[PDB]
Amino acid sequence: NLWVTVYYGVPVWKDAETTLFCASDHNVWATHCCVPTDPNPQEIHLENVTEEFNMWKNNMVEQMHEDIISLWDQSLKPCVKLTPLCVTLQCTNVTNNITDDMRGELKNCSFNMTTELRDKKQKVYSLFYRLDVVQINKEYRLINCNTSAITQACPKVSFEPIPIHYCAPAGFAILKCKDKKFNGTGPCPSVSTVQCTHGIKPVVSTQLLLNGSLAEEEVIIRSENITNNAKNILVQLNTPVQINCTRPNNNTVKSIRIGPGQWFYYTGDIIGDIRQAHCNVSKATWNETLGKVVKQLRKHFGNNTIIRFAQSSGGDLEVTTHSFNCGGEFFYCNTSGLFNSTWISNTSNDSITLPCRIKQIINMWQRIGQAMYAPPIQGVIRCVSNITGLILTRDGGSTNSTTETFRPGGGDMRDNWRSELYKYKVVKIEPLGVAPTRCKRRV
Amino acid sequence: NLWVTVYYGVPVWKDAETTLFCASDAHNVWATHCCVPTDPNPQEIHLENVTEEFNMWKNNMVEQMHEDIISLWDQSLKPCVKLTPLCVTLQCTNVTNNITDDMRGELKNCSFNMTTELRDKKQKVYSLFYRLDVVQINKEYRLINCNTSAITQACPKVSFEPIPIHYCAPAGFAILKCKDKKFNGTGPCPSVSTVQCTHGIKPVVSTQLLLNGSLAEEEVIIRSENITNNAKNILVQLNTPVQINCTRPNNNTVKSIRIGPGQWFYYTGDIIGDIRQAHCNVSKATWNETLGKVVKQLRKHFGNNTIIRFAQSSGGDLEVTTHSFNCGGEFFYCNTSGLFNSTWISSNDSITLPCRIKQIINMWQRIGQAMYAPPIQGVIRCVSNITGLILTRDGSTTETFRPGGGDMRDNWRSELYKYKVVKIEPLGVAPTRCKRRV
Amino acid sequence: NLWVTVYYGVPVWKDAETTLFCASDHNVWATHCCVPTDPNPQEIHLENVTEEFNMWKNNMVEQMHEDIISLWDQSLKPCVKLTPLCVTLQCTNVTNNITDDMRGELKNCSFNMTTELRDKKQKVYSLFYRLDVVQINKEYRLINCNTSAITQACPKVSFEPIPIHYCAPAGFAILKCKDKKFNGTGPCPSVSTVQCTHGIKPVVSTQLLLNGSLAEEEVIIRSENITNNAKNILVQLNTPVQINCTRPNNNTVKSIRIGPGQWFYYTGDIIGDIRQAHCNVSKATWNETLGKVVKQLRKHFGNNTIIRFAQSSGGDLEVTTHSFNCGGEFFYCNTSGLFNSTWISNDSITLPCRIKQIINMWQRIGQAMYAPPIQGVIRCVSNITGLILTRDGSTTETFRPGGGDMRDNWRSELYKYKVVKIEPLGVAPTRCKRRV
Amino acid sequence: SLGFLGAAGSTMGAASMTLTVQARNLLSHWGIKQLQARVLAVEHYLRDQQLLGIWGCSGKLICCTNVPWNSSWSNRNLSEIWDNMTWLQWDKEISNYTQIIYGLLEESQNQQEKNEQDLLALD
Amino acid sequence: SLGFLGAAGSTMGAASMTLTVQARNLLSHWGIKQLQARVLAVEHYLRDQQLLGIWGCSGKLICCTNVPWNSSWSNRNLSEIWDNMTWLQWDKEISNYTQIIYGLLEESQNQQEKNEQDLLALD
Amino acid sequence: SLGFLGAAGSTMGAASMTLTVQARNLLSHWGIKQLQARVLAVEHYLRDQQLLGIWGCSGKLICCTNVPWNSSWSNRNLSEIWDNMTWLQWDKEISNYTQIIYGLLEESQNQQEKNEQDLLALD
Ligand SMILES: *[C@@H]1O[C@H](CO)[C@@H](O[C@@H]2O[C@H](CO)[C@@H](O[C@@H]3O[C@H](CO[C@H]4O[C@H](CO)[C@@H](O)[C@H](O)[C@@H]4O)[C@@H](O)[C@H](O[C@H]4O[C@H](CO)[C@@H](O)[C@H](O)[C@@H]4O)[C@@H]3O)[C@H](O)[C@H]2NC(C)=O)[C@H](O)[C@H]1NC(C)=O
Ligand SMILES: *[C@@H]1O[C@H](CO)[C@@H](O[C@@H]2O[C@H](CO)[C@@H](O[C@@H]3O[C@H](CO[C@H]4O[C@H](CO)[C@@H](O)[C@H](O)[C@@H]4O)[C@@H](O)[C@H](O[C@H]4O[C@H](CO)[C@@H](O)[C@H](O)[C@@H]4O)[C@@H]3O)[C@H](O)[C@H]2NC(C)=O)[C@H](O)[C@H]1NC(C)=O
Ligand SMILES: *[C@@H]1O[C@H](CO)[C@@H](O[C@@H]2O[C@H](CO)[C@@H](O)[C@H](O)[C@H]2NC(C)=O)[C@H](O)[C@H]1NC(C)=O
Ligand SMILES: *[C@@H]1O[C@H](CO)[C@@H](O[C@@H]2O[C@H](CO)[C@@H](O)[C@H](O)[C@H]2NC(C)=O)[C@H](O)[C@H]1NC(C)=O
Ligand SMILES: *[C@@H]1O[C@H](CO)[C@@H](O[C@@H]2O[C@H](CO)[C@@H](O)[C@H](O)[C@H]2NC(C)=O)[C@H](O)[C@H]1NC(C)=O
Ligand SMILES: *[C@@H]1O[C@H](CO)[C@@H](O[C@@H]2O[C@H](CO)[C@@H](O)[C@H](O)[C@H]2NC(C)=O)[C@H](O)[C@H]1NC(C)=O
Ligand SMILES: *[C@@H]1O[C@H](CO)[C@@H](O[C@@H]2O[C@H](CO)[C@@H](O)[C@H](O)[C@H]2NC(C)=O)[C@H](O)[C@H]1NC(C)=O
Ligand SMILES: *[C@@H]1O[C@H](CO)[C@@H](O[C@@H]2O[C@H](CO)[C@@H](O)[C@H](O)[C@H]2NC(C)=O)[C@H](O)[C@H]1NC(C)=O
Ligand SMILES: *[C@@H]1O[C@H](CO)[C@@H](O)[C@H](O)[C@H]1NC(C)=O
Ligand SMILES: *[C@@H]1O[C@H](CO)[C@@H](O)[C@H](O)[C@H]1NC(C)=O
Ligand SMILES: *[C@@H]1O[C@H](CO)[C@@H](O)[C@H](O)[C@H]1NC(C)=O
Ligand SMILES: *[C@@H]1O[C@H](CO)[C@@H](O)[C@H](O)[C@H]1NC(C)=O
Ligand SMILES: *[C@@H]1O[C@H](CO)[C@@H](O)[C@H](O)[C@H]1NC(C)=O
Repeated sequence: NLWVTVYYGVPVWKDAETTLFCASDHNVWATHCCVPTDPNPQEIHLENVTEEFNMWKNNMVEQMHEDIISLWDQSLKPCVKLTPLCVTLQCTNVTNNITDDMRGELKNCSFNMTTELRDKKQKVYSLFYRLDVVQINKEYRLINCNTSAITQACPKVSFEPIPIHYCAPAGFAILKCKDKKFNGTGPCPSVSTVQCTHGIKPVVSTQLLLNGSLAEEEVIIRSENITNNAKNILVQLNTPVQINCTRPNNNTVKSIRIGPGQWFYYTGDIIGDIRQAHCNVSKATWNETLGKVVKQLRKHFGNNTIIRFAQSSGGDLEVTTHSFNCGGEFFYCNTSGLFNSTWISNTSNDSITLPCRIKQIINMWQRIGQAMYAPPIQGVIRCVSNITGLILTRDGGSTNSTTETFRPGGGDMRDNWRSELYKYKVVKIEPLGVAPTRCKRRV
Repeated sequence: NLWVTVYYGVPVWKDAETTLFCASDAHNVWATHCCVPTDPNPQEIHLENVTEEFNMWKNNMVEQMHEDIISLWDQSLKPCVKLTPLCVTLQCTNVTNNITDDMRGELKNCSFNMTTELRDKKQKVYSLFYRLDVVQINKEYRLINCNTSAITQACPKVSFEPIPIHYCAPAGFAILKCKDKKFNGTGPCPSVSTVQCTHGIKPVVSTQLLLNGSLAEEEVIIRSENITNNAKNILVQLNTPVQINCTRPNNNTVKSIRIGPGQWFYYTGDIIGDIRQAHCNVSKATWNETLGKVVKQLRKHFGNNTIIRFAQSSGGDLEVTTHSFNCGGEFFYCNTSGLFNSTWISSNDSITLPCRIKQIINMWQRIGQAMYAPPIQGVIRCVSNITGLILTRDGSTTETFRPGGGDMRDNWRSELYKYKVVKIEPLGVAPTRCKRRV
Repeated sequence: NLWVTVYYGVPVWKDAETTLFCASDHNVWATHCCVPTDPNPQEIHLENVTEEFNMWKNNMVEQMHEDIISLWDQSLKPCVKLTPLCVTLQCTNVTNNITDDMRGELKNCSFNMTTELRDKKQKVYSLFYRLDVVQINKEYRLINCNTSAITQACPKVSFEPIPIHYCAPAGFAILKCKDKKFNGTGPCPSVSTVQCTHGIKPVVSTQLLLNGSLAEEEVIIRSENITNNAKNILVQLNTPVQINCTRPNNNTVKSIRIGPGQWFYYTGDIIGDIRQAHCNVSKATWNETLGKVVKQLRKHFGNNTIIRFAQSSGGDLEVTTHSFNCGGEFFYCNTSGLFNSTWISNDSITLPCRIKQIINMWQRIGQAMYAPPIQGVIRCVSNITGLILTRDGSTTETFRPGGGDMRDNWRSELYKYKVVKIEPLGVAPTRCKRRV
Repeated sequence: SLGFLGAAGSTMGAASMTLTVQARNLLSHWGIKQLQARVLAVEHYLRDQQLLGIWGCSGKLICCTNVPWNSSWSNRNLSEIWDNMTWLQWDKEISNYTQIIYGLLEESQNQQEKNEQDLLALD
Repeated sequence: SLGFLGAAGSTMGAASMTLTVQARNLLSHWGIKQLQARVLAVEHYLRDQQLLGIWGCSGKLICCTNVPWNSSWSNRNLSEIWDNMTWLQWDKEISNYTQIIYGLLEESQNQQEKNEQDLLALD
Repeated sequence: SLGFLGAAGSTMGAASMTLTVQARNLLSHWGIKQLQARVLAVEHYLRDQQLLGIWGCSGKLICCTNVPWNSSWSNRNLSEIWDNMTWLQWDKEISNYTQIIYGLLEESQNQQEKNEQDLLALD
């Protein structure tokens, strides 16, 4: 009675992986390589479509990670190679205009540097932070001398994140989850289709996520497996917490040639008092923020469980401190004042000051062999940013006791991406299909 | 009572920007092995009753030619020796043993400590330099590029001689050519034709006069974007070549030293015979006829009662103020004040232009990328055709014109003005009396 | 009253040249760069199809040559450049543990090398194999100092040949010759179609072909023009000859830092007696194998003709000896002991071997590789699956080991394959007209 | 005016009226990633077009054929398939049998290419 | 033959007879510029073929449709359009309304296909 | 069945029953070689499809046309051509007339389209 009928243009799809390209809208995200965005993007709501999403198996995150690494390397590749700099340094402490915190923190080094002419040498003196310099035996070397070569970042290229929109190729589409309070691993009752993602700023940080999206309704706790003590917890905040970071010291930047066409930048001197870099977090706002986080953690851990916050257990600064790029400088802030409380049964203009260290020799993305020198920046630096989420680890104490402990985590950049790319998945469009009908083909 | 009918294969087009590829034909820096040789039989289709508008001043074929030339130039040097060991203190004295006044103080004799094949050994060598490449430090000199760039030696086996390049449109595109002998580069062209590839264009690099290009068929043609605006250059296409003979009379002996494993540096060792300046010869009468023709055409835009005066360039880099070109592989900088010194009012006698020579070349007006042109052994003579001029008009009853130039895109426009690229749009619609039967 | 009828999907092909890609199922051949292959490749037998093959005009060979060289270079690009080593060396002989065979073979060289800090120098003392060191006039330099730069091969990358499968693009097909006793030039009565070739191991060797395919039934002698003394003869064996190659010396490998994260590897010392490297084959197996070769040569040159074998007449070590990569070391073995005989109508043969660390592969100039020494003692076991012979330019023919052109090793495996393009569209007459 | 895939989730008999909307949007080192993506869009498009070609459905969004429907693949009623169901659900229910059906569609068209040629020869 | 664009400048009537010539000349870091040129030519070809397919004009150079001509778009006499004007001129005059006509063509074909399916089901 | 090109060597008649076997396999610095391979396959595929389209054989495997067969191309009996010869042999035999035949096919279809347009306008 019934016959096979072939249809083309059928609105169906399959989970799929493909390569996405950037659309943008003097940086390290090749925004000049990217195409421009669509001024009028078309978001189509799909009525009566329930789609299952899994943010932990989302390969968009893996593709973003790789793209960021490659873009980074390409922007650095053509810049000055500071191999003439791995020399014996003669260093003493800065004692003039020093406060108590900056005691032995900053060092005054001198060395024999090359010049344009192969035949000549110059004696250069620069200030360095103690984190960049390691003692040889007053004889010091830079920390990278026994593991890597240094490339000076180009002074003309910024490190300020520029939103990146990822776009699917024709034949593919990106499904977006609009379900508020979506925990990122589950069926999503309300979805829409987009061709490009919203603009995601590739902000790099460790313990606290900065300048991301806010939760629509309430703090959202997400993890790959909540009962697994080995997993990280991503917390998306409902309201931002404003954090004010600064390096008060007025740096005078000097530049010399170290070979034909090769300019090296260094801190020459500091004008006035030498003080420690720091970040200020409103005390009241931070206290409200944690109370909200605790109420939500209890949905998984119970009322009878005490929720305790504690500082990181230890390791390299890159995993024990809050790292970020502020004004182009690299800060390592100790967030102990933010995670030092016990909440039992959920129990002005004050502020929390976090001391920060400054480091010029940078080893990003947890790689070995590619090290960067961050030129110093002339003048005084201040930046203001939003804390939009936290990364926490868990010591599973409640198994044996009444108290559970959470500590700042992070350090794996993929988890910072997952923060924004949890609403999206890539699907392939499959326009062909068949179904029985009453229709037959005349011969 | 009419119906919509769809036609595919409709002979229409739209102006469009696309990427062209080179075909050229069947070692040299132009990397013609990177092009796909074209069909020995070209085709050209005259389009009868078609008038189309051309605008040579807004033509992206020029921009592509520029970018590809810069790119190949740089690619050619990638595998060549980097002469970083030469940025040393040089201890120099004057070359005075066999000099005429023509080059008094121009050549220098420099000694220095050069690297060798082994890391632990040095050698003392000496070589001759042309002054323009060497600057005083405080008898202590350094090469001109030491405080701005590295120098890559051009590979001695690779020729700089221009090879005609044919630029071809991708399928779906076509190149329209203007056949109007009097066309000045802008506006409607009453007679056009279609080609897939351009004629071969030689990427000749020169700064004031245009060498080895196309000649105009009937009259001297003055072309400009806006002739009124003295901020613009004027391109002049000639009806006769003016033959120019250029030479470096000195017989140079070239030596080579090892500077590192697998690497060597080439330099002038000595000069055989007397030392005289390089120069170019232009027949006076031919030049005077040619210039008079230029003046007549200029009067058509400035008035019959306006005096036209020619003058030498007032200032700028040597690359801009002199006529710079590559002769036999050497880089000459010729003073053209002998050609542009005349006021025009309503028997083997030649003009001689002295020329200086440089070895450290910074091309395409860039900074940070210098090339060392190795010397060529022997005596050099080259003969070329002046096919056009680049002139600049100054800001009364007299107008003044001076040699202009410095922007390479102008040399290209002089060959590419005849062409524009269009996209073919084969799908069209028109009313007919044909109703589909269903 | 016949009309042209157009057929699409017609089983017709033309000889063609296209780009082939690899599908190869920490290694120099970068198999991670190849696509994964078909777990169970298909083959279609073309019953009643005879096709011509010509192995000497097979451009698959030329592409394999280019791919192999490019892969080689790509693996060396990211490795340390050993330019600080091109110094004057102060060298003495290693005479402490020599048998008479090793007298003057190894040298103990001392030099001032750079270190992590630009400011400091270190004294280094390493052992060299002589062939890599040339006297300057006890002052020596490394052989490559006047012509090339040295790149140290990365210690983490294996040179072991791994099978590479070549695959045609859609629209193309590879025909395979299944005939036994096929010499590579002419009609092949039994053919089949495949999309990918079998895997071919890119084995580099110079006189004997190692680890290739064996002839199905008998020794096959192939050449472009057998009567032309300018051509090489490729002999495929139907039985392997097993060869055991050893470097008996126990090397202790040392390393130093020469720059910012850069390190150099070298032999520090040797434990126990030093002996020359050598290779063993059984005399009987070799004599049977050679006799089979002689019989087939006799078919081509005539009966009651003397067939003589002789050692290579001269040239560079790379062509006068049998070179190969054994465990990562580069051996240069003297095959005169295999090819010293005249043929007319438990006990092994030992071949002395030399070792080099500075390698100029693919007959190139300016790009030289330094092979890090390998710690310990090395033994390799491999199969001789063919020979490369030349014929000396009377009543006696003389054959000598040949080689030096890598294309010949490739041809010995690719002779069975041909690339064609598919031409699916065509016409023929038939009694059919189109209704109007 | 639902937009691309705006009909997804809608009844199969309703969604089938917007096929044009999806069909017209199928053709819609850093430059290599773009170049590869452009190539894939073309390859996927052409593979589907080739199937329509060999099945005799070239140039049509809706194509009826002469392969009968087998109750084995599905024994659902038309009022249960074309109504009270969407295309995503249908695709899952008969996913197994897709390869079988495609093989039959090809066999049928090849037989009808031959039958047509024979009739013309007889004319 | 007048050559590839030789018909340009002739009247629309005259030029309609050379469509084969123009149609057959479509489709026929340095390696990237060459690949981009090749990919682009393919994409443009396919995009136009897709429109013809959607409109029901599949594999044809000239197609009559069921969309009536609107005098609003142009009210020229057919003798003027076909005997005085060339295609370049025509296209400029109706550069506007191109997307109206295309939208109507897509709609007309969709309706025709639906109606054919119903007749076949009834028969 | 026989598999790809398994019909080579079979008679033309027998081989013609496997056309879909071959048709489905026509379509399906380092990474550039891979792109070139993909692009080239597409270009060849499309050029053949374009040509069939021009001839009025779009979407068909066996397309009858109205160009008569000339004895100057080949004067064999049909039984010889279809029962004894294979396609490889046939292709060699008439290689010299390929372009002639193709030119005639393009001309014939252009005339057929003109005739259809006039008849519809006359109705
Ligand atoms: C979270 O998001 C916030 C924004 O919402 C980010 O904060 C911004 O950070 C950038 C980069 O540090 C700031 O931009 C810089 O401002 C300097 C100060 O001058 C400003 O104000 C004067 C007076 O009104 C204006 O005249 C001037 O134009 C500026 O608007 C400038 O001196 C800087 O320019 C110099 O450096 C750049 C380096 O890229 C060079 O390209 C320039 O040529 C020049 O040499 C620069 O413009 C910006 O002002 C901050 N915004 C706010 C609101 O404070 C946070 O950084 C981000 N968080 C994280 C972790 O990234
Ligand atoms: C405008 O156009 C003219 C051409 O009309 C250009 O002038 C030519 O310039 C090239 C160099 O760039 C000259 O080429 C050289 O000629 C030397 C002499 O050639 C004679 O002898 C050879 C046989 O040995 C004959 O075949 C030839 O016809 C002559 O009788 C050669 O010795 C040179 O070869 C050597 O140097 C090159 C360097 O690249 C190496 O590659 C070679 O292997 C070899 O070592 C070379 O061929 C040419 O002769 C000039 N022609 C004329 C008529 O003068 C102008 O330069 C051009 N204008 C501009 C601005 O570019
Ligand atoms: C996010 O929310 C979903 C929905 O409540 C949780 O999904 C449940 O997971 C368990 C364990 O695998 C299953 O047995 C249930 O059937 C799932 N529920 C539903 C409705 O399907 C998910 O585990 C939550 N994730 C986190 C990290 O909390
Ligand atoms: C972070 O810095 C901002 C300024 O950039 C502070 O906001 C100001 O607070 C004063 C309070 O007297 C108001 O008068 C200003 O109008 C505010 N300025 C702006 C732009 O809002 C903020 O309080 C600081 N926060 C912390 C934690 O230090
Ligand atoms: C050619 O250049 C002249 C000079 O810039 C242009 O004329 C000027 O036009 C502006 C208005 O845009 C007036 O304010 C100036 O006073 C004019 N100057 C002179 C000398 O006339 C002229 O329009 C340009 N022509 C073209 C075709 O570009
Ligand atoms: C440039 O050189 C050419 C020769 O290369 C000169 O042409 C010669 O002119 C003289 C004039 O008496 C004749 O005797 C020669 O026979 C000519 N030679 C040729 C090749 O025909 C030309 O005059 C020179 N021009 C200038 C101004 O230097
Ligand atoms: C390989 O075998 C082919 C035959 O399959 C030999 O080719 C013949 O060579 C003779 C002598 O030149 C010719 O007269 C025949 O006409 C050739 N036959 C064919 C089919 O081409 C070839 O010489 C052999 N080559 C070797 C090295 O053994
Ligand atoms: C999503 O489901 C709802 C509920 O079935 C659909 O709403 C019905 O639509 C039909 C057709 O327009 C109306 O006749 C009914 O009266 C509607 N039902 C109700 C309760 O209002 C809706 O159309 C579906 N969405 C999509 C995109 O198909
Ligand atoms: C620098 O300060 C540290 C503080 O612990 C002290 O031990 C060290 O001796 C000081 N060095 C100099 C040169 O004053
Ligand atoms: C800092 O240096 C200034 C001179 O520039 C001097 O007047 C001042 O007293 C110093 N302050 C301290 C704390 O050393
Ligand atoms: C933090 O908030 C809780 C209520 O959520 C309140 O009981 C507690 O006193 C607050 N702590 C501070 C320091 O304000
Ligand atoms: C190392 O350098 C010194 C000079 O500083 C020299 O006397 C000595 O011979 C050199 N040693 C070697 C092994 O080259
Ligand atoms: C150009 O117009 C003339 C009439 O003046 C006509 O004869 C000729 O055929 C036209 N050319 C073309 C290409 O149609």
